[PDB]
Amino acid sequence: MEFTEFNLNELIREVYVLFEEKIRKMNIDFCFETDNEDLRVEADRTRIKQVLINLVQNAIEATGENGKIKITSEDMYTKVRVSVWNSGPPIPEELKEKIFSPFFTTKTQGTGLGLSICRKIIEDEHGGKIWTENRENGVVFIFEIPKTPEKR
Ligand SMILES: Nc1ncnc2c1ncn2[C@@H]1O[C@H](COP(=O)(O)OP(=O)(O)O)[C@@H](O)[C@H]1O
Ligand SMILES: [Mg+2]
Repeated sequence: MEFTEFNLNELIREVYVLFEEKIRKMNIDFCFETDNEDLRVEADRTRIKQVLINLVQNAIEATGENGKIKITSEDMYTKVRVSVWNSGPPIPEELKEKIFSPFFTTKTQGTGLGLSICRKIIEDEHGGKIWTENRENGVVFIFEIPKTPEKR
């Protein structure tokens, strides 16, 4: 795998632009917030981009027409945090780990791979954490990665 230094917010922009047309067609309200424009990490850019894509795809599918999506990025000094929130029904306790299992899906033509791929990339590849909470009238997926891979 290739690791590079890049601005994580520029990557989020790239993912927004990828989805921009779907978001418009579905009349989804998309919101973005950051506490540091210059959110630089050393990470596997293609794979982190894939995490963002998988989460944003799930958010669109969960929120549906006229829904709402918010992405927040936060500089936490030795690590960065990205949150992808959508308005929609909550995830029950009994599924909060199961949703990350390969092939688990509640969708008719679901792969059930989006989140298992996310977990592999964030946790195994980057040494980070990914989890979900129910917040407001919706669901947030949060990941954190170190700004630089942790020296052994
Ligand atoms: N934003 C979300 N809100 C509610 N449920 C979600 C969300 N994202 C994922 N899920 C649940 O996690 C399951 C697994 O997601 P994923 O691994 O991406 O597979 P797929 O999208 O193909 O079902 C989904 O089928 C859904 O039940
Ligand atoms: Mg998915």
